[PDB]
Amino acid sequence: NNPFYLRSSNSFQTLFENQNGRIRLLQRFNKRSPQLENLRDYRIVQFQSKPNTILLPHHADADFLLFVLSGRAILTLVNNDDRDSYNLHPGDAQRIPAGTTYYLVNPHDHQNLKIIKLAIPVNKPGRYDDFFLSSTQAQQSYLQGFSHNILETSFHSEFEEINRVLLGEQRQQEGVIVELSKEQIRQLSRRAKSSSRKTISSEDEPFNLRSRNPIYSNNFGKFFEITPEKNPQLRDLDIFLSSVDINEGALLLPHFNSKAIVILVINEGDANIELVGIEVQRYRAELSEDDVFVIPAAYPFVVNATSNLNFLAFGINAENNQRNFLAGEKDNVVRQIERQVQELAFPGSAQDVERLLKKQRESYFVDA
Amino acid sequence: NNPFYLRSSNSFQTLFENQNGRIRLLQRFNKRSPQLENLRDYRIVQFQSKPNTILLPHHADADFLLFVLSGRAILTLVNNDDRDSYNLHPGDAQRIPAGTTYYLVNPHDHQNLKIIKLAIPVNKPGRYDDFFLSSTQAQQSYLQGFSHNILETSFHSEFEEINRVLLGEQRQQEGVIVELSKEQIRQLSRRAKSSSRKTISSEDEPFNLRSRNPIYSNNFGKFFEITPEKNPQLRDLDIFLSSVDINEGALLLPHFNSKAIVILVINEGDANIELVGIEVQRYRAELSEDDVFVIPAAYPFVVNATSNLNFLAFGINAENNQRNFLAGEKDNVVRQIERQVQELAFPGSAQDVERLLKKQRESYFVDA
Amino acid sequence: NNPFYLRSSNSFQTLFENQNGRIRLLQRFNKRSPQLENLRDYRIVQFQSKPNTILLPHHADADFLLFVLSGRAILTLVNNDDRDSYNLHPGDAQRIPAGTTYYLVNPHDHQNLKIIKLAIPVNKPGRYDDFFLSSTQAQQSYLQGFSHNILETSFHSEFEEINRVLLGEQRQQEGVIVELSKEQIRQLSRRAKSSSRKTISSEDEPFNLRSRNPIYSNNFGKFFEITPEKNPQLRDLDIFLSSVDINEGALLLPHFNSKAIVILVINEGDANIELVGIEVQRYRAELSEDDVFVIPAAYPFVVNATSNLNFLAFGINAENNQRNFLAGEKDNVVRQIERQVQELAFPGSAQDVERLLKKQRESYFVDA
Repeated sequence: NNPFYLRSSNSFQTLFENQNGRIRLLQRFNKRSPQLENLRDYRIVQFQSKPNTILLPHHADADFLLFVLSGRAILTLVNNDDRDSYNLHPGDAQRIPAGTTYYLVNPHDHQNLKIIKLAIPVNKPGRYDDFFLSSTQAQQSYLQGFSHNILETSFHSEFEEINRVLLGEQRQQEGVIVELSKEQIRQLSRRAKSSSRKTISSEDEPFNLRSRNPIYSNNFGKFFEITPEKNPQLRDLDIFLSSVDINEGALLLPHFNSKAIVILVINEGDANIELVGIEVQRYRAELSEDDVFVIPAAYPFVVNATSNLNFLAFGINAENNQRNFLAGEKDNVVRQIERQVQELAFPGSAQDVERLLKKQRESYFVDA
Repeated sequence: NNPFYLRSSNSFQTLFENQNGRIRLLQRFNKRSPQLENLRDYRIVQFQSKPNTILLPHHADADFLLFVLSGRAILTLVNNDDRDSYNLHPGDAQRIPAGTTYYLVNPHDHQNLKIIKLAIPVNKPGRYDDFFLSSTQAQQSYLQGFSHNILETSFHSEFEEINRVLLGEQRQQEGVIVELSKEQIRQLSRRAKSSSRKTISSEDEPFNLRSRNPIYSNNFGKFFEITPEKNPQLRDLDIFLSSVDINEGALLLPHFNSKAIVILVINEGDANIELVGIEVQRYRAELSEDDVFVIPAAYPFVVNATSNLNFLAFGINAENNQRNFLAGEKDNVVRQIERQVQELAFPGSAQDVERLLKKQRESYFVDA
Repeated sequence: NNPFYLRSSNSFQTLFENQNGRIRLLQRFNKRSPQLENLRDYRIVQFQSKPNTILLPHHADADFLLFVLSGRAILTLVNNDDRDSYNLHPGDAQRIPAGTTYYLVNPHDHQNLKIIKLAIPVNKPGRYDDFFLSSTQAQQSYLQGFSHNILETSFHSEFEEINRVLLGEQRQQEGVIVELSKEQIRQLSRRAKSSSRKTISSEDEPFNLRSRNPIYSNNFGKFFEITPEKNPQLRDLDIFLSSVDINEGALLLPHFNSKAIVILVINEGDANIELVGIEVQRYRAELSEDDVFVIPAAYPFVVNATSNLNFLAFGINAENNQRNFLAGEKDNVVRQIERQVQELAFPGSAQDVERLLKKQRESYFVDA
């Protein structure tokens, strides 16, 4: 039983779901195993919506860091005196600060919109609520919290009028994800500023993870990553971003993280994973699509692509985190040790260990 | 039963009280409702003093942010090698860094001194202690912690000597708040550097919340605020101050704070308040003088002044916090959504909705 | 039963020990009393090794701040692409980023290597694990966590050849501290950069606490101290390091810390200690070598040196903390209070109190 493994059939809680989309919310990282207690302030949210759809405007008491896996979106954040629309593409990411009102459109005509966002609540540690402004068959708008009298006074209106317009106590929609006119979307999209190479380091607009050269890349996979060093949005959240692709039958050589807690999310494919932790203990698990395997800090682990494989990883506590490899040539730790220490470390000869390490000649991704 | 409402009668605990005033300590915010587990690191104190009294020198294991609600005071801070007296007036605010020995004088003849301070204990979370230097009838000087021999050694004297002067085991005051000589207050009161417009941004001297123009003001009320943006002393604790007048039968329009948890204390007047959380849930509560009400971030709330009303707000987690309103002209989100989305959100012609919003022609403070 | 006092003969727990030394791990600070809750994220590690010994390579999911109390060590950090050896002398401090893999060497022929290190665990709060690369009769190597297929696929070899070289399932050493050839230590000592007066403020190499002038130093004692202000490394951990010495029969004049929580580890000699908390409460404790006494912030406390003494102190919550002294000429707070308040503070004439406080002519360390 692998505590660092969250399947998908039956921890994701569906927050809303209709014929137009669904929003699921991963279970608390510490409700699973107290071993994950330093993640108690984090959640995973998965949003899927149909082509030509919107998410009705709303805010939450939590930062968000969202990542576009596939499809195309329009993320519009509304403020007290401004509005900002951003044209997200696959591999784009952006930060929705806490308390900001916003809506999500899927401007595509056939493709789906699969987004995953990392919630960081503000009031209750690892719990947060969703304030929908709109009054839908599926949710009351938070304006209906206020008394008639307050409402009449606040809006300068008889109740029958504010009710008949904003609330409606059928005239209202079915769900918080509704469908859009082509004509509508045609308007909504023509003022969305979009991700560019110039945004790698902007505290506002979205930056693309895969825009840059992958840190690691060879015939067996590619390792894209963005870190608080290069991105102010990720400096404040102090988290690192990385999305990495593995050719079926390759794998990511064993490695550990100096100081980062990593939340990987399986985007596509199948994969086997092996985590070790303390006389050592094997933490293996067989991950499929939409699964989540968390990898504590400084724990060595390996990723075996049992199919063509792409996943997203969130790196908690990522200021100056370093990746260390035990196999392969470049970034190998077990090959920087002084020889005499190598001798002393294992049962073998300085030259005998110098021989076994030099064997496997590739680095980062190697083939099964 | 509003877990965000702290009835002054049964939420305060007197700490030292007598003929010359009293000190009371608000209860832990988390012990009330676990919904407030992010304020567990904070406490509220009310210090009230009769005219021409002093608070005997002492210190705490908590950073203090004191706000003077009413009266005049001479705050003095004794360091290891320096002393710094300050002249506080109503509205003045200053920060007593933890473990700083300090005494409070009330130089007024007829007027009291009503202060309120936010406490951030350093040793236990939410719990702090007071180390009174004085040997009193209500408290032992903490020097009376040391054995006779260490004390003899430390001061270079006999014990009968050092007890007869500093401890006294009838010669010693009844409380930690004792009356003063005019001649004393004459002398104490002539070196206390006083607040001014050149102090809004000092690490050291206190700053006035109201020496600057409010951020909102109309005939029905005023909204004074200082943030970590303009203050170093606030930047550090990462808190905003705000002090707002609402005429009777006016109200603060329905709004929510993006990421700031607000601890508001009713200074003067009566008010009704309304909070919404999640199908929505009304959280009304009828505030009176000295009451406390807490408003989690991104929670919409409204404050209805049922008699001339002024209150004080401490905004916890206020780096880059935005106020959003839901009613009135200026700073209304609901009125910044793309219209076509307004069509989709409420059961009301985007035209029929543009009409309702525009109706209330005022902003921030409107009239019941 | 002083909760702030952790007796060494029964508050340590041994993690590894053999004929080549032993590693102890202090018990959890709050496990003892909830009163120390604010340290819960910290631990004390003690290490000591025979002459001519190496601590086999490992890493831990925790930052370490080690201090060389006594001996000469060669500290070698091994990165993915770099390697960094440091020649540590007594008084040298240096910081091991979590998940850094590193090995310790004791190059002396007769002397030891007594090192203590403060531990800040990443994943679980207050709990960490040592991941040892090395296949030893004591512990498995974490590469034995993985499974044969993955191990085979990783190194590009069969299993027998990888188990005969790195693991060995007789041929392997006995414990995680093994002895060295002189030839070995000789080669291995070739590039260990050593501390210097030009390291007092380097973010990398180790800095000596005593290489500067102390803050306090008369004929009865010395107070070496370094704050986050002067060291980038102590800044990131927000800590102060202070090595102080007290002659037999002198003491540290009673005093309290403004906002730092102090973890003092008794290094050499005996000492009587006394603490005061809250009606006051005496917390006296008779420390011996290797004991640990923790001092809540703004708790006044005196240290009596019953034999020739020296202790290391950790200053948690260090940024801008202030030592306030209750007796003595210099840094005495009680001698700063206005005279008229002094008159009002204690039962004694302003001149009768001015008199007692001028007696002790000396400052900080007096004689008993």
